[PDB]
Amino acid sequence: AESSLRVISKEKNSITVEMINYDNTLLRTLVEEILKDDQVDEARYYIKHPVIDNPQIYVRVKSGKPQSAIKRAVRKLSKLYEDLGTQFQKEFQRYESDH
Amino acid sequence: AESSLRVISKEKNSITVEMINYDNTLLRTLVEEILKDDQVDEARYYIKHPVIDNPQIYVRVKSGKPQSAIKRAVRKLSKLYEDLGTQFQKEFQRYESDHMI
Amino acid sequence: AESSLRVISKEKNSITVEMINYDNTLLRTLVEEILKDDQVDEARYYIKHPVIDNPQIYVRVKSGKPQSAIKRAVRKLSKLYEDLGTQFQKEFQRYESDH
Amino acid sequence: ESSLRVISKEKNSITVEMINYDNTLLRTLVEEILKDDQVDEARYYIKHPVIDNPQIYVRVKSGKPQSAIKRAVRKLSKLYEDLGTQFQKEFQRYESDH
Repeated sequence: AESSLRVISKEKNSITVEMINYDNTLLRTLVEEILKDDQVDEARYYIKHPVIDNPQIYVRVKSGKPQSAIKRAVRKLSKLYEDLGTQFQKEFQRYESDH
Repeated sequence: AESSLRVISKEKNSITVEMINYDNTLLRTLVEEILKDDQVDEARYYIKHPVIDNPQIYVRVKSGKPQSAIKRAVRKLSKLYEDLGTQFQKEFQRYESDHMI
Repeated sequence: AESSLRVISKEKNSITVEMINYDNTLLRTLVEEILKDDQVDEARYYIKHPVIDNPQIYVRVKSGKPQSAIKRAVRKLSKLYEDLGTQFQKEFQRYESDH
Repeated sequence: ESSLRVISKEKNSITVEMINYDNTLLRTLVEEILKDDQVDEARYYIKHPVIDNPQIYVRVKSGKPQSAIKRAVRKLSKLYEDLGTQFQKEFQRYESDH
């Protein structure tokens, strides 16, 4: 049971993707990040069977494509932790250099 | 609004880092991740308690170096979000062209 | 000679103060800081004789007293450099502690 | 919130990374440090060269470079505090006898 995902539906300016075997915290952070986007009208999860099924993310946008709002968010999150890694590595280098 | 961090205390198997201008969600996620590490004794964030100028995180390890426990967690988190994007982008492309599982 | 200052006039929502023997960098920063205030309609200097006289600051406000806008700016600026001193002091003692 | 960090320190010199300050503050700081007769060089780097965050560099003829920075910061704190003293007094004086 690796993590996986699958588009379930795509309409007008909205998309729904089933998120399989993902961390709850990861999923909450994903939607929180999408909600920071001015171009997003809604982003939330839905589920048919809360304790049995995998959650599905639904994203609707006011401008552009929904897939892109997801991409913008994921890219921001990846970059934040990549940058965090650079910041820690440099600070640890400096602190140890000092000591 | 650029973020920054600074090691502000270092003892035997522990370290404290001041974290400035980060999203609170980042700090809690980071600590949640470090707590999954079997070499970690304690990991805490301090954001609203006690009264401090800027958030701090504190990590104490059973083994290895505390700065290493932080690094392991950051690198795991980077991979999680990177892999998430690899899975999405592949799926969007797959679906946009044609070829439901 | 000492720096000094004198109210020249005041009305309803405006004040004019003659600034004497102040460094022009200080005076520029003062007006820049006042201009950051959303309750300020105008803040600038005037002078009768550009190379002979001392500059006069004029401040007009939308709401409140004009003296208050000046106070708020000066207190921000004082606090900024006080805080900078604390930051440098702590950083220098950490850096040398490490070394 | 702003922050700073010493990132290099040589015999008579220091470099400090300065994060989320107003550029006016860095320029004012450097202008003040250059007034000090113990200072050999004082520079800010904001727009040039390409760096992630601004840096200041100070080299002294004598004393310690971190002392030159301290002297300037304390002088600046005093300048703005004294400006406030002079104002507030004057407003109170004026609102009284007008």
